[PDB]
Amino acid sequence: AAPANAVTADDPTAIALKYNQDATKSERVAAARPGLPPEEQHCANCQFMQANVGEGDWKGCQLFPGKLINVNGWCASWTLKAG
Ligand code: SF4
Repeated sequence: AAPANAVTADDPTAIALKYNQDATKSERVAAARPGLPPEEQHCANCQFMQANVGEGDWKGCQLFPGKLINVNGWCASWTLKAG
């Protein structure tokens, strides 16, 4: 059960960015974003994930202010995490 402020799939930013809460159900292979082989990409290894927002598997994303993503998710703005 998702948190009350989870990003929903038909949010227009979720549509534009092809966000999915489950990276295995995402377009990561198609997008081929640089930094890691596509099958390795998910929110937890993305620079925009906020480790200090949310709890557990439901964490912040700088691109979805006020909402929570799933650490196991993905979107087309996936960017290799610096830390
Ligand atoms: S920008 Fe990064 S943390 Fe935010 S939803 Fe996309 S892949 Fe996940």
